[PDB]
Parts: sequence; structure tokens; C-alpha cells
Amino acid sequence: MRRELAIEFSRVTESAALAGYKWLGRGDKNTADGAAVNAMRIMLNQVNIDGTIVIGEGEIAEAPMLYIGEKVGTGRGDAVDIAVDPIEGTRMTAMGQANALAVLAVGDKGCFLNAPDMYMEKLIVGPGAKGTIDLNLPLADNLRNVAAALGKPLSELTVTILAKPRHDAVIAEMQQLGVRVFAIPDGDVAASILTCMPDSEVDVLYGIGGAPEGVVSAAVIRALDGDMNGRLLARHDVKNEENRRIGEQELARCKAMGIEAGKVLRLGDMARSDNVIFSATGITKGDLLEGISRKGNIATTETLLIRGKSRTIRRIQSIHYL
Repeated sequence: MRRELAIEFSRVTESAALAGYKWLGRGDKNTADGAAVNAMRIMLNQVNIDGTIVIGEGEIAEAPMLYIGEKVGTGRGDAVDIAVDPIEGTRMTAMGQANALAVLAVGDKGCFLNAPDMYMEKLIVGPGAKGTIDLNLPLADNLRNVAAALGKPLSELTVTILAKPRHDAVIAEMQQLGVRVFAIPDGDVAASILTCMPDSEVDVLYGIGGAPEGVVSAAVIRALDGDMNGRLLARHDVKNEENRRIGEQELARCKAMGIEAGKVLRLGDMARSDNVIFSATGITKGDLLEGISRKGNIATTETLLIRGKSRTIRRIQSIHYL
């Protein structure tokens, strides 16, 4: 009867996407965010769940809505963990650029790792390479094992990774290795799912991104029967002295939370059961989803709707009579 809620959750990302779409090309990241946050909360508060925000906009001091620990839903139905990413791609919404989307994941109570807002090294693959990765092994070793599971030469293997200065050395190493490297400007949530889409060239995601985004990836990767490892990393091992100010408070938040940074998290350490509903609606067109189009009174959305308990991946094209 939680599968009965799947449609309800797709309405939540549809509303959030449409609200961020109103601010497309308007040069205001905060107002576009606020609109999508606003709309996602409103909509969640009408769904029959007793949700706790486990991944969200920030702590209450910084985020007055969808803060970590916030209760959402009507309070009927199951106690559920909630992960929200109201706009994945806020900069691009403000700039009228590709790859903005609205994201939500719902799991069993206690399903999502409560990671602090810090960096996480990620390594993600699809179903055909499940059980063949380990971040305790060298990258090159990992890529070779993945290429063999996928049954392709290493030179064909496609690794997507965030285009950031921290990734220069590893990009040079992968290229030197003969791997194809898709260095993306955006963010790593949508990109991780490509590892599981047969029609994407992307086989693997590797690299350092946000820890909360990582758990959202872990939940959908789990639902899609792929694989992932992560590793939490404090700021000064990634990007100093202002970086160890903000980086020692990340390990402080870790210790009293209570997990250890620097240790390898397996898929099951991040997403703990298979009972995940994942919904994502495109705002602008990207690799995963089409964008919103509006011709006067009618808007269209595409939503990817994934349920862990099952044998079906849905793409829902909705025509909205605004």
C-alpha cells in the first residue's frame, strides 16, 4: 500500500519542478530554490506518510523549510525517511541551462544514512557490474574489473566525473589508462543513474561530490540493482586552514552522529533496504529527463518514477492544464 503512494510522490516532484521552472532564466538562484522548496513541502504535507527529512536543505538554523529532522506528511501511514533535492541544478535554473531537475526519495524509517553536509568519494556502476567494485582497491583495478564484468575493452569504458580542479589528477590518470571520460559541469545525482540506463554510454561514475547527494544516489542505485561504494572525506583532504576549520567540524559532526569518515561504505551502509520510491521530474532538458515545455495554458513534465520493490521503471509524461 506504499506502492499506492508512488503517484503521489511523482506529483510532489512535478510541483517542485514547475515552481522552479517559473524562475528559469531569471538570474535568481535563491528565489528559484525557495519556490521549489516551498512547493515540494506543501505537496509532501498532503501525502499520507509520517515523514522525517533525513536529507534536505540544511539544519534548521540555515534552512527554515525542509530542514533535517522536519516532519512532513499528514502523519497518517508509515513512518518513512525522506530525502529531498527540490532543485538539483539551481545555478542552471537561474541561468536557463540544461540538467536542472527536482528530486525526491522515500524509504523505510532508518533506511538512509544521515550523512553530514560534507564530501563523499563515490564509485557507482549499473546492474551488469554489481558485486565487482571496492573502493579499498585502486581506481585502475576497479575500472578493469568493471570493464571485464561489462565485457568490453577498457578503452571503451566510459566514466563520468565532476569537472572540478580536485579531479584533474584522476581525469589525467583515467585518460592515460585509455578510458573515455565524461566530465560534467552539473551535479552527480542524475549522472549516477545513467550507469543503469542501457541507452546511456556512461558505465561508471567516479569521484568526489556531496555526501547527502551520495545517499540519494545509493537509494536509487539500490532500487535499480546496481552498486555503489562511498567514502566520507573532510574538507582539508579535498580542497588549507579555513578548510580544516570547516573540515574538523565535519568530523566532529561525524563522530557524534555516529559514523567514521575515511572508511568505505558499501551500498547497504547508505541505503539499508530495498523499499525506496525515487521520483525525479525534469526542469530543463538533460541526459536523464526532458525539460518542462509550456505553450500558453498547457505545461508538460517528464518524471522518472522508480520503486525498489519491483520489476518496473516508469517514465511519466504529464500534460498539465495550468
